[PDB]
Amino acid sequence: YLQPRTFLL
Amino acid sequence: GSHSMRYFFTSVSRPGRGEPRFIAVGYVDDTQFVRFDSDAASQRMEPRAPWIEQEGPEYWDGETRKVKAHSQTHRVDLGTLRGYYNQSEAGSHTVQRMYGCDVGSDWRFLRGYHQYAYDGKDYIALKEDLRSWTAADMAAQTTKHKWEAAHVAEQLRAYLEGTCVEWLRRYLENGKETLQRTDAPKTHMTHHAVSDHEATLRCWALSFYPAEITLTWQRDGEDQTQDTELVETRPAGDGTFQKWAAVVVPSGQEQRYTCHVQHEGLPKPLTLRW
Amino acid sequence: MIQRTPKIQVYSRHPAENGKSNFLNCYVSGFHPSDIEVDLLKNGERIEKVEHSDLSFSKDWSFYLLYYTEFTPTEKDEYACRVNHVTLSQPKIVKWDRDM
Repeated sequence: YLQPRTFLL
Repeated sequence: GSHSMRYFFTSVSRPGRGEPRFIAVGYVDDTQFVRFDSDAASQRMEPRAPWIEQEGPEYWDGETRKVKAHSQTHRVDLGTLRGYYNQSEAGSHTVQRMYGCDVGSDWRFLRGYHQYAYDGKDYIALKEDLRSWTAADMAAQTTKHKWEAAHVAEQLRAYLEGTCVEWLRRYLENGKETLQRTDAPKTHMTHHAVSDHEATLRCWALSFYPAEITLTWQRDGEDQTQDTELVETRPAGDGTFQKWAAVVVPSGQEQRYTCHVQHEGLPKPLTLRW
Repeated sequence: MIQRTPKIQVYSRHPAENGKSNFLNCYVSGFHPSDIEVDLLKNGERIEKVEHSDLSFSKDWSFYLLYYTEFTPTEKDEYACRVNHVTLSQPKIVKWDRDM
């Protein structure tokens, strides 16, 4: 189950 | 034993030949269960293990939505990193991301991971405390600064300690026949003359799961660490693993040597003789 | 930029027995970057129907892939894995040995 939020470098 | 869920993401810039490649794979322990490939027809998260195929359409729809959002983030990240390192748009670059969680034999949180590499080198890593960031250069310090300002570590921690562990438990239960199985090594020994004054003894471990194993040769009960050829544990391609260890035995000394096999599936370690 | 040379192992899924169906594997590991060319060879000629695993990587960020094909070993047929990568001056050919 993937992380529901992503964060830009 | 202990267990893990891990996701592995590879993003490769292809300056001439179109959009960046994005590959995602998910593992429980040593078993792949999902993939996404930006270049494939489906544009879906796809099953790669029988036990996950039974997850319904809400699961697959949600994993597809999230893997595409991941893909888009990585597409921007390749541009950001180029900027940070003042690199031209000429070269191909690689961004890799890995995240996931370890549980102990009790299936309770042991450790979390969330970390990146750029062109094969550590870029930024969430430290074991899951509160702070390891950045080795000014590029990564820039990422670190933005992520400390937006409280990213707190959001990652809640996933790594909560969601990740909950879903790993669900997978271990739903995939019990695959994931909670122990396949003890099938062992054999071969003998092969190399000259008239020496021979190779090769100790084999085949068809084992999980991959973790210790295969060692002793001479008169002394570990032969420095004098053993040991191949890297390798996939058979049926979900099991293989390994061998070999020693060069001078004439008449075969009986001095013992092969020792340790694996989760061996109630007792094996000692094998020629 | 970082460039790491592939380790190569060529081996069968099952212990080889002449005239018994099996899988020929070429496992490539420890390489960077991920661009790599792998062929399975039968008596020096490229096998057409070769599959591979989905690209993954180890703790140290090095890539690994399994290339595989159905085969039935015989006494005389020779198999090999041929690998090219930016780290290699020439294609590397690793011969299959049924006891390695």
